[PDB]
Amino acid sequence: FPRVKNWEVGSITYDTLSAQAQQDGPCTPRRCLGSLVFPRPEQLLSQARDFINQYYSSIKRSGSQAHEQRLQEVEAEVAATGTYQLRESELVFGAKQAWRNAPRCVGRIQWGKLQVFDARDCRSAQEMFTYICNHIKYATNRGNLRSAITVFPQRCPGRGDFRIWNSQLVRYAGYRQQDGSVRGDPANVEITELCIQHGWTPGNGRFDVLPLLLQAPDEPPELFLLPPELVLEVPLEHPTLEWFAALGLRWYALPAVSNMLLEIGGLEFPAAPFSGWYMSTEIGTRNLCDPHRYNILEDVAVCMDLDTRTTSSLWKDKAAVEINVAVLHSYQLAKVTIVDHHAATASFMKHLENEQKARGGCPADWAWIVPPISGSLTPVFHQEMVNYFLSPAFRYQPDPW
Amino acid sequence: FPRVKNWEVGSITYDTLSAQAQQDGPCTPRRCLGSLVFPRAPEQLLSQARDFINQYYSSIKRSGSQAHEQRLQEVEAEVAATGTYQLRESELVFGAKQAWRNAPRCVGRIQWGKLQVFDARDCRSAQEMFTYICNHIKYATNRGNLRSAITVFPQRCPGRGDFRIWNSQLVRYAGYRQQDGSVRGDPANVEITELCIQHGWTPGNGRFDVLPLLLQAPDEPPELFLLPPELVLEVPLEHPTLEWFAALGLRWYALPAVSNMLLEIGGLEFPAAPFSGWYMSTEIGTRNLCDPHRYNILEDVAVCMDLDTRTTSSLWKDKAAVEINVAVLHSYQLAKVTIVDHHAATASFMKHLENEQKARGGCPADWAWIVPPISGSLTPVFHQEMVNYFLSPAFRYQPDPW
Ligand code: HEM
Ligand code: HEM
Ligand SMILES: CN(C)CCc1cc(F)c(F)c(CCc2cc(C(F)F)cc(N)n2)c1
Ligand SMILES: CN(C)CCc1cc(F)c(F)c(CCc2cc(C(F)F)cc(N)n2)c1
Ligand SMILES: C[C@H](O)[C@H](O)[C@H]1CNc2nc(N)[nH]c(=O)c2N1
Ligand SMILES: C[C@H](O)[C@H](O)[C@H]1CNc2nc(N)[nH]c(=O)c2N1
Ligand SMILES: [Cl-]
Ligand SMILES: [Cl-]
Ligand SMILES: [Gd]
Ligand SMILES: [Gd]
Ligand SMILES: [Zn+2]
Repeated sequence: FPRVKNWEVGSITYDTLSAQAQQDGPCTPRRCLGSLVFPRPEQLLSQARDFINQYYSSIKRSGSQAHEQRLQEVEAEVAATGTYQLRESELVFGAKQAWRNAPRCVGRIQWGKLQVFDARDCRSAQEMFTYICNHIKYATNRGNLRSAITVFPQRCPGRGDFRIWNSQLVRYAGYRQQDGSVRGDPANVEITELCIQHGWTPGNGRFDVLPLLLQAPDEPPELFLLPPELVLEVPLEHPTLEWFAALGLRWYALPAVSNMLLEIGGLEFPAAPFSGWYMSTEIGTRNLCDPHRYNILEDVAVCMDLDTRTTSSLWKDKAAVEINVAVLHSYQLAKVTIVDHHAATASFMKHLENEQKARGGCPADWAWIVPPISGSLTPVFHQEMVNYFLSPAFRYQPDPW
Repeated sequence: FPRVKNWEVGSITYDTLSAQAQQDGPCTPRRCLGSLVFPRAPEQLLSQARDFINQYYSSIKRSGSQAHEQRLQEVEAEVAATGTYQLRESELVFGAKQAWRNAPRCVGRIQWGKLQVFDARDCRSAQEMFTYICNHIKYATNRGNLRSAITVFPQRCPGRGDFRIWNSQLVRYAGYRQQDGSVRGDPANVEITELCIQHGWTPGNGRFDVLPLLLQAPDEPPELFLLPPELVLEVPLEHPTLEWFAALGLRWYALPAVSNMLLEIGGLEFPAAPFSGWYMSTEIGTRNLCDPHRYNILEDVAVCMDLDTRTTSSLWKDKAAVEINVAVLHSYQLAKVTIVDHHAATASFMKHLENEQKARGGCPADWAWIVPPISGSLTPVFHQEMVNYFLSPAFRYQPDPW
């Protein structure tokens, strides 16, 4: 069992949970591939059986009547239909465990509080749209954000897939110009061109909220314009730098991942959007300052009158900290839930300790738990971590085109 | 072959060199252990040696030649006769450079070919060892214009114990367990400090007392040697616009000189081969001064800066850390001691990656050690996927000799 050391304190633990690793990952004794983002018939019963045993142990009901019982109906359901339906409580328990198991999520101290909307009787793109709209309004909650997930019908053979084509529920547009370069978000250029292709009237701005492309099975996608009063956004200002507001920067309140695939007990939900609240460095450091994203770092440094002529003035570092300061200040002033990377990582250290006593370990992806600014200033930096795959899980999935 | 993306540009390469990785690391398809700091007969000596000679003869564009097969047969005959073999001098220079080139956690490897190799394989005693080390320090420091170098002491061999430098670096500050429970000085060096005192060193009581050297000749107890103060170049730390910073009394030393790692060349082992370069400012500014278990100055700096330390969301920690790094850079530049910042360092490592892809079809890199400890995604290496694996020649960790 792997020895895991914390270098700030000197404490040691052993990850015994690592034994249960289902889907083998990308690494071999010959080379480590841990830094790679994407690492390149009736077996349905194996995963269903084990998931059901998970559920009943977690309610202290292993080896007792209702557990014995439930094992048989899944047997008979697959015997008859080739698949099975999840009990409500199980679907809820499975959604929370997928989150709990996500190795790259630093927010997992919250995994126990998740609102699960059952949209398994969904039947059309227009139905999806109102399901998604209930979620958003519920999650957003006038800025007192509440974690939530909506689970659309599980995939079945011979029939089309429910899919959301946008990577998130809120995405800004990305437009090319008379010179190739991009106005707006360069991460969403591809999806912006799909939305225009399917009938959307493109705006002229740098923060145009894209419309949703929702895919009912075996039909094409359909464009859905989001109600603007339902997309809560935060104009960005700085507490002491009065010109920052004039830069016109904005970001949205609800981070809502709408392209990942929920797998519970061998069942696959290709449309299962989940949402929580942002950590400030996601917006301030990655979204606004990545060179391939909004790339605002030099513009803010000019306004701060910084010496951009030498890298050793650390002008980049100074401008980045102030951009994060403005994000936190803005979200707080607008009363929108947000968490800074110091509070977030301290909470994750507490999650690690809980998980050690509860399950004997915790799958964690060091490169993604450590924040993208001030890494060694947070406690997770000095914490050794073990990465592996447990089920149920959120999985990446191909684009439906 | 593993495919490797640069997420900032869209670049894609394939690490074909990883397939030749001989020795194994800690990961499996079950679980990744990349974040662990310490992830760890004549026939097998023969095959390592054979592979190294092949490497050397490739480098001098003489692969397969007369001299190449001569040297292969020579080494096997010497392994048969003596159980070991001896490197020629040029083979030792080439192997020391490759060992730096192959070090996956080193961001300064653009410089790998510019390495001064001192051959001390004739060294006889701890006293001679000390003389060689002082000459190494003098040459590398070079009055603040630092030069990369390595001194190679005699190889491990059966029948005799190893040369060992007990100190983890040639320049270290003492750490004295205090009155209450605190450490005065560098807490990372409590153990080695205690070892020096128990070997007859008279301690000081400052925060920046330079430690003596404990030097081990074969089958000898370690022997204490003091470094002449004028050999150890140091830099008082000041801040360009925070004049109270000078009153903190902080200093750091010019020469980073790792002295406790094992150099492996073609199966041969050099347990004592100290090497030195120059610092990147975040090792001093972020790790050495701001780590909670090191000098831990962050809160004191932020309080002096009049930051609000009662709430995390004011980003006082980030603000104070940026200014500590400014101070380190400004102080080394003022003092005319070589130093590189994490933006320039990570950008020349990107060129290294590119040179290495052309030269060898990839480059072993340990992402979590390459990405700087502050302002990570502001540097280009953050957005570069990397493949970590073990190539030989190599610097390896080894157990402490006590
Ligand atoms: C409640 C507060 C939450 C915070 C502060 C938070 C924060 C983060 C951050 C910073 C990442 C880094 C991934 C990246 O940069 O791409 C991440 C990943 C992830 N989170 Fe959370 N998250 C929260 C809630 C949730 C919820 C409710 C779920 C699911 C029910 C979830 C599931 C995931 C998954 C699957 C990933 C990996 C996705 C990827 O890396 O592409 N998180 N989270
Ligand atoms: C010339 C300037 C150099 C710079 C700027 C530099 C930079 C760095 C940095 C920042 C690290 C990681 C530090 C840490 O442990 O936190 C590192 C590690 C390392 N460097 Fe370099 N280095 C330089 C020269 C050299 C030389 C000359 C050698 C050997 C010939 C070398 C071999 C290594 C090795 C083996 C490691 C890994 C040690 C470990 O595991 O911590 N470096 N370097
Ligand atoms: C890596 N970044 C820079 C690119 C954009 C990006 C790519 C992803 F794959 C991705 F999942 C995300 C959101 C992660 C996330 C998810 C959640 C949850 F509640 F929904 C909350 C939160 N705070 N963050 C963002
Ligand atoms: C948390 N850190 C401090 C770990 C301690 C530590 C362990 C090591 F093995 C190690 F080599 C170092 C220095 C790396 C280094 C080496 C060199 C070279 F010229 F010698 C130059 C440079 N700039 N840096 C530090
Ligand atoms: C636990 C974690 O892997 C450990 O603290 C590592 C992370 N990355 C690092 N990177 C460098 N350059 N030096 C270090 O000491 C570390 N420490
Ligand atoms: C190459 C590297 O692994 C990759 O760019 C990762 C590193 N860690 C990350 N961590 C988060 N949270 N988001 C990211 O996009 C990345 N990028
Ligand atoms: Cl985002
Ligand atoms: Cl150091
Ligand atoms: Gd001005
Ligand atoms: Gd001043
Ligand atoms: Zn790995």
